[PDB]
Amino acid sequence: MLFTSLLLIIVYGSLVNKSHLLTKLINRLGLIIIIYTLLIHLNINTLENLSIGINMFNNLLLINSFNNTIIELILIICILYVLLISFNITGLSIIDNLNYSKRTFIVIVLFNIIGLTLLPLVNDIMILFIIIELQSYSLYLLTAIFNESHNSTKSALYYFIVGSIASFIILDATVSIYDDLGLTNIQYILMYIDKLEIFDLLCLLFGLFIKIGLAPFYSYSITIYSLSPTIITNYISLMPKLSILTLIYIIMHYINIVNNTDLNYVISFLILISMFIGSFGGLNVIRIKTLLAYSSLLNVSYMLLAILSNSNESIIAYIYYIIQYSLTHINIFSIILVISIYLPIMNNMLNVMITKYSPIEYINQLKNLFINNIFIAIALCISIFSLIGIPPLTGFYGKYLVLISGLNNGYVLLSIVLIIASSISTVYYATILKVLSFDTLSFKDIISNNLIINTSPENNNNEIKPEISNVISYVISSLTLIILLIIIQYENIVKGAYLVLLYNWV
Amino acid sequence: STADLYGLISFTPKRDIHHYVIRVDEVPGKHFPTNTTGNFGNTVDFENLEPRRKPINPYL
Amino acid sequence: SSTHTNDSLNSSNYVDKLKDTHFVFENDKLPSEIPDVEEVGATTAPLLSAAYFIGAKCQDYNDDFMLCQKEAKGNGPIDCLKEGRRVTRCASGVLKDLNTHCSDEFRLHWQCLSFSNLEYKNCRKAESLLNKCVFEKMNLVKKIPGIPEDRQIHLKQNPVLKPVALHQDSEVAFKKAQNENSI
Amino acid sequence: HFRRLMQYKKGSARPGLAKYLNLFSLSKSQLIGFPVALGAFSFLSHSFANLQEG
Amino acid sequence: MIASLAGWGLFGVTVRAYQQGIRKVPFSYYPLGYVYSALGWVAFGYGFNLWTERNDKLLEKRVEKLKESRNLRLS
Amino acid sequence: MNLEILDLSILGFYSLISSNSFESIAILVATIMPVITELWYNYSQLFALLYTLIYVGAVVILFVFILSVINEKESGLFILILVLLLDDLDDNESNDNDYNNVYITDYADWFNNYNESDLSVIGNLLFTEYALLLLIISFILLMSIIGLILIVKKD
Amino acid sequence: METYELIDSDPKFSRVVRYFRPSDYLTWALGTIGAPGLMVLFEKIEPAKGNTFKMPPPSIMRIATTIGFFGGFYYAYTSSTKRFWGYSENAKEVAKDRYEVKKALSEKKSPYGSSLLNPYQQDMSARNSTNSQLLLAIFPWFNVANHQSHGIDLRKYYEVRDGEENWNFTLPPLDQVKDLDVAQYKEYSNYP
Amino acid sequence: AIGDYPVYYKQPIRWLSYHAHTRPHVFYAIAVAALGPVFMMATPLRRKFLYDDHEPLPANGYPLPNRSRDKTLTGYDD
Amino acid sequence: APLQQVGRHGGPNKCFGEFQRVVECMTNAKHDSYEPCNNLKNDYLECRKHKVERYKAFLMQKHAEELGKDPEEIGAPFVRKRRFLTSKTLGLVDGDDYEIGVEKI
Ligand SMILES: CCCCCCCCCCCCCCCCCC(=O)OC[C@H](COP(=O)(O)OCCN)OC(=O)CCCCCCCCCCCCCCCCC
Ligand SMILES: CCCCCCCCCCCCCCCCCC(=O)OC[C@H](COP(=O)(O)OCCN)OC(=O)CCCCCCCCCCCCCCCCC
Ligand SMILES: CCCCCCCCCCCC(=O)OC[C@H](COP(=O)(O)OCC[N+](C)(C)C)OC(=O)CCCCCCCCCCC
Ligand SMILES: CCCCCCCCCCCC(=O)OC[C@H](COP(=O)(O)OCC[N+](C)(C)C)OC(=O)CCCCCCCCCCC
Repeated sequence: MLFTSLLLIIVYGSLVNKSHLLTKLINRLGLIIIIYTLLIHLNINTLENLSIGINMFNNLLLINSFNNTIIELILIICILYVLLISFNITGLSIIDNLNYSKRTFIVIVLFNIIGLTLLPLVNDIMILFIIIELQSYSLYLLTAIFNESHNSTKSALYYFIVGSIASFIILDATVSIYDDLGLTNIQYILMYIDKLEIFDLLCLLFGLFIKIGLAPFYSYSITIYSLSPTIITNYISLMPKLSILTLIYIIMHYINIVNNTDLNYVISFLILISMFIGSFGGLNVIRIKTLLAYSSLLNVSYMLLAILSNSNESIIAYIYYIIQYSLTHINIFSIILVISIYLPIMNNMLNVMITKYSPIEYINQLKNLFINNIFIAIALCISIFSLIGIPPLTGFYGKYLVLISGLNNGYVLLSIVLIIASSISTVYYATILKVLSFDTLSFKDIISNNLIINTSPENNNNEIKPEISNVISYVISSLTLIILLIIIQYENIVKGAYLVLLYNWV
Repeated sequence: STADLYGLISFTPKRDIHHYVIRVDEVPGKHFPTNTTGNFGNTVDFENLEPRRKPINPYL
Repeated sequence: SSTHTNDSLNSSNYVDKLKDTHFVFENDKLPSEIPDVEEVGATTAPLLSAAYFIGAKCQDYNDDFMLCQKEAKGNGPIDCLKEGRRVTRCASGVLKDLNTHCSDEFRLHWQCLSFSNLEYKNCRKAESLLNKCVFEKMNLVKKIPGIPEDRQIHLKQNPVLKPVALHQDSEVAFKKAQNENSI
Repeated sequence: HFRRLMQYKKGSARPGLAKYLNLFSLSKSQLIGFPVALGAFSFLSHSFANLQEG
Repeated sequence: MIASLAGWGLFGVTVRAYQQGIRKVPFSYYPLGYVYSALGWVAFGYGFNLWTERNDKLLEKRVEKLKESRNLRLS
Repeated sequence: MNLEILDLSILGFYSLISSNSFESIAILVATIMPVITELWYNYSQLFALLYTLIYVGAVVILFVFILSVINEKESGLFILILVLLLDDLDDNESNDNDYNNVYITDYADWFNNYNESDLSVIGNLLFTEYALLLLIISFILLMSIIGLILIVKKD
Repeated sequence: METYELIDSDPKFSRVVRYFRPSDYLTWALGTIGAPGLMVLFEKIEPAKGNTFKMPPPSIMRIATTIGFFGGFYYAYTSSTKRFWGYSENAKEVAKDRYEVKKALSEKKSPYGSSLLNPYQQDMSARNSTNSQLLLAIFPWFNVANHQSHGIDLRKYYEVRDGEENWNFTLPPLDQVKDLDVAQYKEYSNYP
Repeated sequence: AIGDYPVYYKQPIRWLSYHAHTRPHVFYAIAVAALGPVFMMATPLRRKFLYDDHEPLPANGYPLPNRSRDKTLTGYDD
Repeated sequence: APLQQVGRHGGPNKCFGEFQRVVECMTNAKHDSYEPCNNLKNDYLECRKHKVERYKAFLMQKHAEELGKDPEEIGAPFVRKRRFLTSKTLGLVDGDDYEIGVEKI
């Protein structure tokens, strides 16, 4: 349904006249295609039947209940992202018309969802390399979709080079595996899981570690995320980790058969180093996207401890964490795409150049959001409080579940560092909350009419004029209450994760 | 009861190079694109093939 | 197919230099416990000429030699040494017969094969004479399994693909039989 | 160090290349101090392991 | 079971009520909005309870096998 | 006199000293040619010709095509030979000594009366066994056609 | 675990369409008219430009109907497939399937149909299209070949169940059924 | 409509004529290409009216008789 | 299951038989563990690289060195240039030692 509709959108888009209304309407055709895909997927795919694991397409693709969880999650998060490009994020024509200037935006996104959803299912080194390129090529194109922008093109060039080296490392590990065994199917390799150099699978992981931005490779991800348009950074900083971390978990599932300790020490060396950089790095930053880039690295460090431990509680910790972290990430970026309407306008010093690609770029552009919109400020406060790990939000249960998996497997050193690194990172999450509210009472009664939102035309002066569009507001509210009120249905959700199996059985 | 149920689910059986799940349901090489009978090294017979190890569905 | 291998002669001496190929002999003959057989001495062209008469005469032994390979279950070379000598003796029997019954008809045909790139399509005039001679003096016939008798290729009166150049000894011998035999 | 010296010779006027090469450069003391410390670290770590019987 | 969908619907009313504040509009604006947001989450709430009841049936059967395995371990 | 060593030493000498982009594109052509020639002899003649048809004929002349577009603007003999000599000493890619000093053969057999080229088998499997790999590739090619036009086309 | 009888592990494409229930056609119809409606519903939710409802141009509604025409069929195709695999209610199809196969064996024809594909091509085709409906939400792939790896035992079509003996079908031994693996390798053991 | 561009779903016949006059480089490339798959569909017609498909080649190795080894096989012995 | 180790002619190659015997043992249902198949796994790796057999050749080379056995009398005769596979070397009755024709077949 995804592939067939993609061809129809490719042909149709190249026929009709270049205009914003038609570009925005085609973006609403893709929102249907992704919705239709989820209905067909959930219809045939069930947890109860995919438990054993089912080979598809001459064993090239293997699907089980652990992979199947993430495909539905990926489809869901791709619906919430397409809602941004398909509806108004602000309603001001100047800021919004950027999302509709490109007709191939939705096509490239639909290309990536095919790439993302097939990566966890791969079961052959021949198709592992092909699928990882299909996902990797789609990201470079999306990073350069705004080809007029100098920073966007400079980022895609940086992205392509780093990913090309990353893909070469992945390709070289598979070749080395084929050299030793002569087999391509992953199941056939499992028969020789004790007879092959287990470090050649680690060389495979080193390639997948680059693509998720893990230190010492973290440098490029921070640069890329702080240069792309905020609508682009909202996608490329979350989606690759959804499908690669699922793949990394499976590869580590096979690896722990021989339980090689040297493999675990090197990965612990990278997890430990990344927590240090992910925490101390964000202390001295001014750009919000650079801040969320360091925040992303720290959460990936937590999620690797659940992957590295790889027990029965590690499935629960990973499955829960990857879901709550995606909703938190969408909620935060959606707010940053909206609160740009409250920016002031000059009528000077420090010569800060703002562009239509990142209207909100600095942390102090969040100033006085407690005054301009109190309800959305709390939503950003609740979201940041989840990242801090304050209970009983979603973020606490992610760290609590990760700690169970980590300590149950003897990772005492990493468990303590993650709890040190969490507190160090609380400093720079607290700065976002300091900027949001702390200067409320001095600014309470101010004469503000130079905001960007004050350039909106007055329609009637009799009817009520809401400040924020309908769809984006409903998404922000829904994900803010889900983050806040997870305590109500937490027991059902966690018991719904006990059933996700990866060859546990009995 | 909750402490009992969690103790059952959280437990992870030990896996070594002796017991682990391999998802191959059949022996390849019954038919080849050409020259199916090579040096006759295919000692495996498919007429009297022993039953394979079928997977366990813990929800059935 | 001219792919390089590690089992026979390759394309050029530059392949040998890269691989550092040594062409190794083994003087040791077979042990006396295995009774000796007289190996077939025919070259490529005579064998391709008499291939269908070896198939007609040694059909039972060839099938039995192969069935020993199928049921040896990987130990084929060692457990079919006795059944592999019947085939060698049977095939030597046919080539010895053609040399003592149809020496000129046989030689004419495989000289044609050595003249026309070892292709059966180019030597039908010589081949038809050899088949007719073999039938009367040894009762062997050429049959291609899997098709009706009326639709065998070598009996095709007007073939679509014909030799570009004629074999003089074939055309001369053919028209002589058009007088000796087609009375 | 010698390998990074060859990269210095190839490109010197370029600002970005010397920007990154300077970060990795080790002072003449560090090129001597670092190997001694690790050699001292490995000797003292192993030696104290035998004294403690573990 | 209606009370379970009652709670889910009341969560639907809260989201629409929380949407008004973000948009900065009076909480009585467009009263049909609260019905649509309520019914949307009752549809979600209806399915969510189906999913959890399905989990109970699956988890009871899996635990039947896990108890047997523990007894073999505890021998 | 395995002269394939001398071709790469010259190649390894010019890779250390190349300055402009003309020489950088020359290192590419000077590397494929030893790759093609060492594949023509020894291992695989089919993939020597596929490399020439696909790399030289398709992706190499694209480099020089864009170099004319991009721009054309703008060490010591002791260190180079010292580095090249040091690079020259240790050339054993693997440390299985017996695997590198002991020769092997294969035994041929006559069981394969349907002899056809490798490209016959590769097509036999790519268009039947792994038809998903073939179909994804045409999908990756399709995305590039869209991907090139969105990146480069102005309006 | 709702398990039923496994009619066919790899149901053929023409069979899956011929087994649509009336409700399956309804889903195909609903999917066809749902996609154009979803475009209208979004405009009612929020106009694309301006602040007031404006019907989307007819060209978008035609491409929307096509996209929902395949999506509706794909949902219909997968739902019909679950019955064959046994994941869903298949009692109605089991009798319908048994009637066709018992009739087919009776005429000495193969239940699976004659095939242009050789033995390797038949088995290779089965590998590609078996369990391929699980990713039918991503890209399409259908079993359009008359192969023989359907995951059933043809012995189970000999025994008579309730309400079947009245059909009075005569079933020969499988060794005499045309185009079956148990009836082909009579001359050579590697050629059918 | 003396020269208007035809609408395909209202004037199918005239729509092709517009493209068979103004775009001969597209119309006949599609017309030639479709004649291949069309001819493939008419293969069953040829089977029932012209001639059957040939027998498949013996490209599976040596044809092994489907039986047990002969027990009375003699001759050509040592 | 997917085909692995396909020869250059479409049939099973040298080491396919060993790999197939491994799959039969691993996917068998009468095995409690994977211990019985451990020897079959070695044979498949052995068939491909001959590492153990090359090692055995190394000792027989090294043992003869420590005993003084003459390599030319323990080893097998060989020819390095294909043009000098002459009929004198091949053992033909009246064969010359003149080189053979390996120009064009
Ligand atoms: C052998 C080649 C040289 C060494 C390369 C080491 C590679 C591995 C490093 C992993 C992290 C990659 C860091 C990025 C590359 C850094 C390269 C570098 O050294 O640049 C120098 C930089 C500071 O440069 P600067 O000293 O100001 O200028 C020198 C003037 N000549 O110095 C730095 O910024 C380096 C510090 C970066 C952060 C590293 C800290 C990692 C955390 C380790 C402590 C963990 C503590 C956890 C507690 C429990 C465990 C004890
Ligand atoms: C049939 C022979 C064809 C080759 C004739 C030229 C042979 C001269 C040696 C160059 C080829 C050696 C292979 C390594 C590439 C080295 C390229 C290079 O570094 O520049 C060489 C050439 C002359 O410049 P030079 O003085 O040597 O260097 C400093 C100049 N600032 O700088 C130039 O770019 C001048 C124009 C030379 C263009 C040559 C194009 C690259 C070579 C492709 C053809 C040969 C393919 C490689 C075959 C040998 C591989 C080892
Ligand atoms: C401006 C306002 C500020 C905040 C004010 C507080 C609002 C409180 C609302 C009360 C609602 C109520 O009562 O919910 C009651 C209902 C139904 O409960 P039940 O039938 O017993 O289900 C069982 C509940 N157990 C376990 C308590 C018995 O649960 C809900 O819907 C839960 C809320 C949704 C949380 C998100 C989880 C689902 C999404 C999964 C994706 C990760
Ligand atoms: C079976 C139950 C289905 C319920 C309906 C679902 C579709 C919603 C469309 C209704 C019609 C409409 O959009 O009506 C329009 C209204 C009001 O818009 P407004 O903000 O006042 O705009 C101004 C309106 N003027 C122009 C009159 C001034 O929009 C809504 O209230 C949207 C409610 C949010 C969607 C709820 C979905 C919840 C998803 C939960 C699953 C995860």
